[PDB]
Amino acid sequence: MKTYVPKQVEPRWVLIDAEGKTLGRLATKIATLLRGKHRPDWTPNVAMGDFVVVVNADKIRVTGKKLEQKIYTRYSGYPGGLKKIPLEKMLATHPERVLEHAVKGMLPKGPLGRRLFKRLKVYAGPDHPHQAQRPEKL
Amino acid sequence: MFAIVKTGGKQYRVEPGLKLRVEKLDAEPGATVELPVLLLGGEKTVVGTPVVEGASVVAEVLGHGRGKKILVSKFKAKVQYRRKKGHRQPYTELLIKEIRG
Amino acid sequence: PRAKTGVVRRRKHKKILKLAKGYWGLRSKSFRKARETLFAAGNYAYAHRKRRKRDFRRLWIVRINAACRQHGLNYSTFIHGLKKAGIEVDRKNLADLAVREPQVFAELVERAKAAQG
Amino acid sequence: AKHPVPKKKTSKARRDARRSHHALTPPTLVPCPECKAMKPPHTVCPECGYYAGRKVLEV
Amino acid sequence: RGEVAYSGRKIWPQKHTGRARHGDIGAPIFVGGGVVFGPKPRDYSYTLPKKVRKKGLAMAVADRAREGKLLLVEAFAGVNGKTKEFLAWAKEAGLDGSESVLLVTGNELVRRAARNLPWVVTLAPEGLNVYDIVRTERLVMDLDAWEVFQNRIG
Amino acid sequence: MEAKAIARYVRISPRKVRLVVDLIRGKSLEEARNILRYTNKRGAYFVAKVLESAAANAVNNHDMLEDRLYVKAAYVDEGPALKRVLPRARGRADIIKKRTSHITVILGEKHGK
RNA sequence: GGUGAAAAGAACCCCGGGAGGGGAGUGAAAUAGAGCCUGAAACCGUGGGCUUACAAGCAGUCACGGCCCCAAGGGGUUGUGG
RNA sequence: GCGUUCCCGAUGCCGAUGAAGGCCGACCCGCGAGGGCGGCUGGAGGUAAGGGAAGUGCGAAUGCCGGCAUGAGUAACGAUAA
Ligand SMILES: [Mg+2]
Ligand SMILES: [Mg+2]
Ligand SMILES: [Mg+2]
Ligand SMILES: [Mg+2]
Ligand SMILES: [Mg+2]
Ligand SMILES: [Mg+2]
Ligand SMILES: [Mg+2]
Ligand SMILES: [Mg+2]
Ligand SMILES: [Mg+2]
Ligand SMILES: [Mg+2]
Ligand SMILES: [Mg+2]
Ligand SMILES: [Mg+2]
Ligand SMILES: [Mg+2]
Ligand SMILES: [Mg+2]
Ligand SMILES: [Mg+2]
Ligand SMILES: [Mg+2]
Ligand SMILES: [Mg+2]
Ligand SMILES: [Mg+2]
Ligand SMILES: [Mg+2]
Ligand SMILES: [Mg+2]
Ligand SMILES: [Mg+2]
Ligand SMILES: [Mg+2]
Ligand SMILES: [Mg+2]
Ligand SMILES: [Mg+2]
Ligand SMILES: [Mg+2]
Ligand SMILES: [Mg+2]
Ligand SMILES: [Mg+2]
Ligand SMILES: [Mg+2]
Ligand SMILES: [Mg+2]
Ligand SMILES: [Mg+2]
Ligand SMILES: [Mg+2]
Ligand SMILES: [Mg+2]
Ligand SMILES: [Mg+2]
Ligand SMILES: [Mg+2]
Ligand SMILES: [Mg+2]
Ligand SMILES: [Mg+2]
Ligand SMILES: [Mg+2]
Ligand SMILES: [Mg+2]
Ligand SMILES: [Mg+2]
Ligand SMILES: [Mg+2]
Ligand SMILES: [Mg+2]
Ligand SMILES: [Mg+2]
Ligand SMILES: [Mg+2]
Ligand SMILES: [Mg+2]
Ligand SMILES: [Mg+2]
Ligand SMILES: [Mg+2]
Ligand SMILES: [Mg+2]
Ligand SMILES: [Mg+2]
Ligand SMILES: [Mg+2]
Repeated sequence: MKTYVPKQVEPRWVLIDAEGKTLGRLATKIATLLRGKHRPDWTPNVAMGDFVVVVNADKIRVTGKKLEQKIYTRYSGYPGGLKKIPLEKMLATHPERVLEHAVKGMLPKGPLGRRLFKRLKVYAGPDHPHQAQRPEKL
Repeated sequence: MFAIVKTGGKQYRVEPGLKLRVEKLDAEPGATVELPVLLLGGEKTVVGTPVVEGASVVAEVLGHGRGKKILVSKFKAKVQYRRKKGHRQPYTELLIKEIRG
Repeated sequence: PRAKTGVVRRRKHKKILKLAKGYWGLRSKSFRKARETLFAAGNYAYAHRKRRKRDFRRLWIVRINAACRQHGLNYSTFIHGLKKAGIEVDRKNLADLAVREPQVFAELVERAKAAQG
Repeated sequence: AKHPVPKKKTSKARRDARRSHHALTPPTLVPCPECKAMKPPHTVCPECGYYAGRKVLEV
Repeated sequence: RGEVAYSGRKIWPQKHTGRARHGDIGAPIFVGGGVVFGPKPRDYSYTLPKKVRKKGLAMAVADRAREGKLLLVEAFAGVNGKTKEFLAWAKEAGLDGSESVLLVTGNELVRRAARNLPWVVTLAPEGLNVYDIVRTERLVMDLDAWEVFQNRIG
Repeated sequence: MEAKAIARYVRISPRKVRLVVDLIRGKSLEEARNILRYTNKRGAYFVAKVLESAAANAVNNHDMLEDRLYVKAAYVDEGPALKRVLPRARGRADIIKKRTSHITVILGEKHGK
């Protein structure tokens, strides 16, 4: 008989930004990071993983054209309208989300993935006025 | 010291003195000694070398104060008008006492 | 001779009830709401003991992989590096080395890529 | 016995759950002058009474 | 069902009451109702093959004798039906009352003698039967008796 | 220590009095008195009386001394209900249940340091 | 339909208009006190333990982790995850 | 194969040093139906081996009888002559 359990770790954050990347192609890696999928002391039920921080938001490439080609229905008020929003908008009118959303649909659906999304901390920087230990990853 | 022996199609890593279930063995009596194969020395100041099935002769010395144990269970298959609660599996356990490496 | 139901039943039920103690509502207060439950509970356990097995199969791979990925290699490559090398060992499970005594693992990795020189 | 009707016995849960707001509220009484007894605020209780106003009987 | 003492009226209109459909309160699913397959007074006898009825008494006497518990008596000092006298007899007769004794004799006086001993089954000779034989641990009978039993098959 | 009361077969629905009762669960005998004294319900007059007697007992019978006692605990149980027929429209007729209650109250001594 | 072997069926005091109770007392027994043996289940309560107010469910099952009564184990509960 | 009632075994054997039934238990024994053990309750019956007999096993028949729930502290409280 065996067992393989980890005690109370210590959230080892990460500061990051590759605005030269394609969100998604990036987001994944971020998500992968979020939940401790890289750190070999796994426990899908625990909630241990990097406290990922992304700076210098946007500036993100995005392959082919999403000049209103990428729509964000996401919003369905309730009476008769399902308000749609193209990329351009979010970029101009407060971006960040752009990447945020990309991360949500990569993190699991439970109160955990919900909790994990609480880790991610993206800003439209550069500048992450919120850290005491940014371990910028490459 | 470390070590990884295989028994009952299953392989465990043992130390210098301990054990649990392992599965019925013709080691008929309780106070008896048996030696199961080994798979990775243990890295300690004594070694740390594995290899192809590590059949390097060396093995683990195991005694064992056992007696075919069992355990609750209850296996109730059930379809539909088909019920078969007709199952109690306790599974025979075989307690061992790992000695030396 | 008239054989009354007498006791029989009551007992026949107390049994099933005990079995279903701690359940939700009538689910654990009804000689039958209980039954119906204990049924699901039936396969559930059974079907799961089958899952649990292959549950850890996966539960480990992650470790292995998310462990030997630190030494620049795929769990995919890794494994193969062993099969074609020789190692009816490690037992996706016993790759618990990747955690406890990671140096034991190290040699393995290097051992791995070896077979693929 | 007619048109709209309960579609399910209400669970002992949601039953009590519905009563959460049933708890009674203690009345509000106060010292009261003369007698060290109790009376509710802004009230003339039949014992000592009031001043300039009648009540029961005293001396 | 019909054996019961209720009316035959049809308790309910049968079609627009929601209530289950029903006959008379005599219906066996009505508590008060009549039993379905209850027991009816019936006989249980049958005619066991004579040639067997006897070959059976044979194995009876037999067994008991093979175990040496068979005893053909003759000397009976017991008179005017007296428990004492009988008990006395058996004593020196080799029957202290340890094993059950099937006593069979054409002597009603002896009959009375043990007619009351808890460890004895007194039975006229013509009444011999595998049950009682088997029922008791020791068979003891008058010579006369053993003859008739023999006459019953030589 | 503790003084009991219990007044069975009162004739008022349990649910109904349980209310006045929870209103005094664990309190100074001195206070509860006032409370019930001005609690507008019918249970009052019932739980009143009882609680008042638990007091009596407490003293007269268990020498506990009024001043130091309160409401250790109290509660109410269903009694055997009286079924009654209620003529319903179109000759339906229903059975109304005049429920009944068992009010128990147990005093106790507060402290002594 | 069934108090108890026997009415010995609850004097007297206390609360209360009564009913009911609390002591006292009878009895082997009063959770044998009177539609009173035994008294199951549904159902209504009081007290205690674990547990819940960002989360979506045939109500369970598998797995780890935490809290509460005995200790290379077990029970009870259940926070996530499957 | 397991249980229920009954008869033979019984002028027997258990039984107030507590039967039957009930309420608990993480014990033991059976693949299972069940069978034992132990602890509280109960207070007078029970019934081995091995056999024989049946009114012999319930979750559903808008089943039947009884009890208790839900709706619900909701509608109502029976002429608006006060
Ligand atoms: Mg926007
Ligand atoms: Mg076994
Ligand atoms: Mg079955
Ligand atoms: Mg039946
Ligand atoms: Mg299913
Ligand atoms: Mg595998
Ligand atoms: Mg409740
Ligand atoms: Mg007729
Ligand atoms: Mg008639
Ligand atoms: Mg007709
Ligand atoms: Mg209908
Ligand atoms: Mg009748
Ligand atoms: Mg009849
Ligand atoms: Mg003839
Ligand atoms: Mg006789
Ligand atoms: Mg005879
Ligand atoms: Mg007073
Ligand atoms: Mg009306
Ligand atoms: Mg009319
Ligand atoms: Mg009596
Ligand atoms: Mg009694
Ligand atoms: Mg009673
Ligand atoms: Mg009696
Ligand atoms: Mg009870
Ligand atoms: Mg509580
Ligand atoms: Mg939450
Ligand atoms: Mg929200
Ligand atoms: Mg919360
Ligand atoms: Mg929830
Ligand atoms: Mg569901
Ligand atoms: Mg669980
Ligand atoms: Mg779950
Ligand atoms: Mg009978
Ligand atoms: Mg006789
Ligand atoms: Mg005896
Ligand atoms: Mg019986
Ligand atoms: Mg108990
Ligand atoms: Mg017992
Ligand atoms: Mg008993
Ligand atoms: Mg038998
Ligand atoms: Mg039989
Ligand atoms: Mg029948
Ligand atoms: Mg049925
Ligand atoms: Mg209907
Ligand atoms: Mg009914
Ligand atoms: Mg109703
Ligand atoms: Mg309503
Ligand atoms: Mg309303
Ligand atoms: Mg109204």
